[PDB]
Amino acid sequence: SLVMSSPALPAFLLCSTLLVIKMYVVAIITGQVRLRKKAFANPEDALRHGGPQYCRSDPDVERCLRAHRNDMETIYPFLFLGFVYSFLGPNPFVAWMHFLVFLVGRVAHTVAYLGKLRAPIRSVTYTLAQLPCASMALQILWEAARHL
Amino acid sequence: SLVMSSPALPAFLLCSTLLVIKMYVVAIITGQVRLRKKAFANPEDALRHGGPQYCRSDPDVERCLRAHRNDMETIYPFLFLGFVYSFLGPNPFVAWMHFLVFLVGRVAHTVAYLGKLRAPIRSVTYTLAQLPCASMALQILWEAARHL
Amino acid sequence: SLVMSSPALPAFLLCSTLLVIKMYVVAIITGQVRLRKKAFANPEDALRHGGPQYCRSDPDVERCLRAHRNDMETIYPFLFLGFVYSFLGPNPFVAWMHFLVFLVGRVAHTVAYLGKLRAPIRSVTYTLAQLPCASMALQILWEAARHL
Ligand SMILES: O=C(Nc1nc(-c2ccccc2)cs1)c1ccccc1Cl
Ligand SMILES: O=C(Nc1nc(-c2ccccc2)cs1)c1ccccc1Cl
Ligand SMILES: O=C(Nc1nc(-c2ccccc2)cs1)c1ccccc1Cl
Ligand SMILES: CCCCCCCCO[C@@H]1O[C@H](CO)[C@@H](O)[C@H](O)[C@H]1O
Ligand SMILES: CCCCCCCCO[C@@H]1O[C@H](CO)[C@@H](O)[C@H](O)[C@H]1O
Ligand SMILES: CCCCCCCCO[C@@H]1O[C@H](CO)[C@@H](O)[C@H](O)[C@H]1O
Ligand SMILES: N[C@@H](CCC(=O)N[C@@H](CS)C(=O)NCC(=O)O)C(=O)O
Ligand SMILES: N[C@@H](CCC(=O)N[C@@H](CS)C(=O)NCC(=O)O)C(=O)O
Ligand SMILES: N[C@@H](CCC(=O)N[C@@H](CS)C(=O)NCC(=O)O)C(=O)O
Ligand SMILES: CCCCCCO[C@@H]1O[C@H](CO)[C@@H](O)[C@H](O)[C@H]1O
Ligand SMILES: CCCCCCO[C@@H]1O[C@H](CO)[C@@H](O)[C@H](O)[C@H]1O
Ligand SMILES: CCCCCCO[C@@H]1O[C@H](CO)[C@@H](O)[C@H](O)[C@H]1O
Repeated sequence: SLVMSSPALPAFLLCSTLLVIKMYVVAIITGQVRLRKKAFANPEDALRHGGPQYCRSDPDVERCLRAHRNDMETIYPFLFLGFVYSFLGPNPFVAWMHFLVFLVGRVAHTVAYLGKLRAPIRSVTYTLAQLPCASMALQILWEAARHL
Repeated sequence: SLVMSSPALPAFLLCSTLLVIKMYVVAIITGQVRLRKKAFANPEDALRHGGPQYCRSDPDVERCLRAHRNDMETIYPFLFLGFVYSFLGPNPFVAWMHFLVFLVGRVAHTVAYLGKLRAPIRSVTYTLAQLPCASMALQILWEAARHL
Repeated sequence: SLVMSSPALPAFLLCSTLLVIKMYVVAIITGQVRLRKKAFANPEDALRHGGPQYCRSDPDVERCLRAHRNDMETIYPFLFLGFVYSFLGPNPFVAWMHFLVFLVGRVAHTVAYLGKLRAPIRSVTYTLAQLPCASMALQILWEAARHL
């Protein structure tokens, strides 16, 4: 199998795919909150679900969208950086630690965001998860630059 | 050519690139709507196009942005999942079906969103397109986990 | 090293990673602006930083978010297109020009956006950067289609 193209690749693919699924979970929750709070973004949606007054914003829906947006600001870059990093021959354990810190940090971020946990819990989880991303980015820079 | 690295790869690259172009089409439409409705996000844009009163929101511009945002929530994960999936040796026809369902579902989603089609047309197209994504995600999980 | 899988790959990886770092810079600036202007998205953040009145929108924060959103609309597609394009055996110099135009255009875009530069400076930088993306997309289409 091509999953074994590099020793770190299976771990990367596991963590990344779990994170994509975690984003889908946020999308599912968003839809459920819209229905429960009757807060739809579009007049055509609202008319199907009780009337035009239900085309409206809701703080919980907005919170869900912020969590999803933050995921797009952070998880998408990881999908790129982690994939490339997997092929740079990093120490297997060190690579695992990079991926695990990101996975744990981001799952915790979503829990802290949607669960409305006190500050600075969410901020800390964001910062923690960005650390391995910064690390991988710099490593890719050096490897790319030296092969120019 | 490296497009033939796997039997499913050409089909994946065709569908994905068409979807990226489809997102660019949404960006183009957004710009056109801003100009036609004179609804700009920035004061510097507004002053160039008639005066400060044109720094304002517009429902059609907001709708365009929602379509583009939903694309980012769905097409970007597909770019990752579909690429990885292409190298897992899936049945060529089965892989084609995954990619085609996503392509058709997402093009239909944009038509339903921007065309303001009645509910639940847009919701159905979203759900249909997410099915092959869920399928690919699970397959990657099993392959990654078993190579740990 | 696997960075030399294709002659254009090192240049692509350099430009892409710099652009990811440039997006992280926007995220950092956004956080700094929120703190300076005391404009937080969440009640729990506001209570930590002076009181509930600081859960509020701010034009500079909104501008930062627009720059970041536009990055997600443009840089993320480049990460995909440029990676694939690197393996299609393009002329090394021509490939470098594609990547450099995108890098320069996007850095200029962020400067023009956050610096509130007069129209049409930002619009021009956006359009300039999209040109190599359109070019790569079409090239991938032809290569993918011909291998079906
Ligand atoms: O009405 C909604 N979804 C639906 N989805 C379906 C559906 C989707 C796939 C298969 C069958 C039915 C039938 S109504 C909806 C939910 C949240 C927000 C807005 C809307 Cl417009
Ligand atoms: O004025 C706008 N675009 C322009 N683009 C150009 C341009 C771009 C590339 C090459 C030449 C001219 C010249 S004015 C604009 C459109 C939608 C929203 C906001 C603005 Cl600020
Ligand atoms: O208060 C904030 N960040 C913090 N971050 C920390 C922190 C993060 C990582 C390690 C140590 C402390 C401690 S307070 C904050 C900033 C902008 C917006 C909202 C918030 Cl809630
Ligand atoms: C990967 C998806 C993570 C979902 C985590 C959701 C956390 C929900 O947690 C809930 O949050 C509520 C406030 O929103 C609180 O009132 C509840 O006490 C708490 O159980
Ligand atoms: C890939 C890009 C897809 C663009 C599809 C745009 C669909 C436009 O469709 C139009 O929608 C209008 C409402 O917005 C209706 O008034 C018109 O009858 C309809 O033609
Ligand atoms: C990659 C990150 C790029 C950051 C570029 C920030 C540009 C800041 O530039 C500043 O913009 C201010 C208005 O916002 C002006 O008042 C100042 O004159 C100008 O120096
Ligand atoms: N787009 C972010 C940029 C900075 C960021 O990601 N901050 C973290 C830690 S405070 C966060 O969780 N932001 C909340 C959010 O993006 O909604 C923002 O607006 O805050
Ligand atoms: N971010 C989405 C999450 C759920 C979702 O993607 N729903 C589909 C089917 S109702 C959709 O088209 N949402 C409209 C949108 O994202 O603007 C939302 O706010 O609705
Ligand atoms: N989502 C974009 C689509 C078009 C676009 O990307 N336009 C460029 C040139 S005017 C831009 O910088 N848009 C500002 C933005 O996205 O906030 C928009 O709303 O304008
Ligand atoms: C907030 C910034 C986090 C810093 C990440 C550190 O990242 C480290 O950078 C070093 C120098 O580039 C590298 O030698 C090392 O491999 C890398 O892990
Ligand atoms: C809404 C959830 C959609 C379900 C997608 C089904 O996806 C299927 O999952 C099976 C078990 O993991 C796999 O054996 C199979 O290859 C895959 O197509
Ligand atoms: C706004 C549209 C920009 C046009 C990009 C041009 O892109 C060009 O397209 C040609 C035909 O597909 C290709 O032969 C060529 O390799 C490519 O650079």
